[PDB]
Amino acid sequence: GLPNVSELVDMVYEYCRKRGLYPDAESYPWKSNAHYWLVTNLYQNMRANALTDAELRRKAADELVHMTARINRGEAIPEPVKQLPVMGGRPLNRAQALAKIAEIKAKFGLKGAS
Amino acid sequence: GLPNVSELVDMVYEYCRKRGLYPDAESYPWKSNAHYWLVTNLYQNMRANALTDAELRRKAADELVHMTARINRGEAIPEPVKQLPVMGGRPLNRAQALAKIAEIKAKFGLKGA
Amino acid sequence: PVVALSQLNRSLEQRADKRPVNSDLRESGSIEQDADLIMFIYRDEVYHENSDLKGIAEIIIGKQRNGPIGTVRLTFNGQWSRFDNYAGPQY
Repeated sequence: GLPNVSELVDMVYEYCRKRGLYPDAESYPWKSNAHYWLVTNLYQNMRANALTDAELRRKAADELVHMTARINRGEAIPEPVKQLPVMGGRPLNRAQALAKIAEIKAKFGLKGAS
Repeated sequence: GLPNVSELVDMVYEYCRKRGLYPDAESYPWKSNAHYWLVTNLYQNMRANALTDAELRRKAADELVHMTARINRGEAIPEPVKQLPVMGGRPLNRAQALAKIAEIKAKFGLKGA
Repeated sequence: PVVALSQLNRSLEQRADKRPVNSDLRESGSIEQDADLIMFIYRDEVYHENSDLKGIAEIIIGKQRNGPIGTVRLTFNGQWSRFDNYAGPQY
């Protein structure tokens, strides 16, 4: 079930404290997508508006009411957007790099590096 | 039926995000005329007053109440406002344009052109 | 053509909508007066983590002297540090 106002505020504070070790908000181990959306929206709003504790609680209550209304009316929550893979696959060594350097210098010669 | 305050705010934000490519507001795929009027009015009010989220919701609720009062008393909503046709139909090739330019030059005798 | 980069005041970050406008060139009215073309770069993902436009940037023509004005969408590949033509649906 959806957390109450106090629980939502506590979760937002915990996410704010713990976000330092996550490369992105999607990497956070959210209990559900709705919790992710609500907590991130509250964090962004309070960071961009310098809200107080009472204002933060009021915004959390409004977001909870909106989420409950949307759930009662249906709708579907997608899986964010994501941003780029991690890539990899670099089986390169120093000798091959030096060979590339020598080939480039031989092809050009005008490097002028000493 | 008319959307609630939250749905109206969501539609207004979506229109604000996605109107950067449409030629005009009337070209937006509005569900109904009332939705177009309400969303556009809220967007313009936010643009001209820098309304916050709570202020936007309050304005949306006020507009919904006003629209409901207007509907209950009757009145017919006209189809947007419209602005000019699309024109078109220009099947002109480079050769004909160059011939016309040369004819203009010959007729007016432009020394510098 | 001369393309000169400029900066905007901090107050822009306090507005409800952070897309730049001409009045955001505060302390630099002569720049708005003299410039023939003014383009603002806006990336929604910078301000919003949950943006649906990740990798998408907007070039907003705030002042076009000899033509229309509006927004042009491009794809931002920060991995390669590049801008590319936007291949998504256009409205």
